[PDB]
Amino acid sequence: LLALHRSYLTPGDSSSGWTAGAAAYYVGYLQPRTFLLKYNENGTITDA
Amino acid sequence: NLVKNKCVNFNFNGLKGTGVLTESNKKFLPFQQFGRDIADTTDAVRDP
Amino acid sequence: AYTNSFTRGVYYPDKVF
Amino acid sequence: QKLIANQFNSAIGKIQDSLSSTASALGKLQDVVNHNAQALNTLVKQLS
Repeated sequence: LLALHRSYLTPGDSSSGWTAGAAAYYVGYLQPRTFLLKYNENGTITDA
Repeated sequence: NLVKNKCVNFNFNGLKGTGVLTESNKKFLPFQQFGRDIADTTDAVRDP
Repeated sequence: AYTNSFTRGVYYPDKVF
Repeated sequence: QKLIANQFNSAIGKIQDSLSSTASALGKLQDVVNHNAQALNTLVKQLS
């Protein structure tokens, strides 16, 4: 879901949207795989 | 409840086990429940 | 607009330190 | 006497130096240890 500042809500919307600053967003899929993890002497994840 | 240098059973939502309790060098992340040593042996517990 | 996804999304499965 | 003694001296000194520098020259004592450790680890994992 998205929203904008000083944005009007109506039953119908145009395709222009609302003027704001630049951004980005990524979508990726998660499927059953298998990983090997390394934990250092302090106990934190370092390499996958 | 909390004892040291005398080995007792511990029961936390299950997790019943034998053990002597000692001060530890472990640094839990706050969301973790416990930790294990080599070959999956219960090494430490944080009291809920 | 296609980019190869690098080492992102790795998570603790069992939260055991 | 003297020349063979000195040749011994140099050869033995160099061989210990190399063995110390060689980090995999102790292969199969380590290998016995590896066999034992992994076998014990298995004997653990069948309990799982």
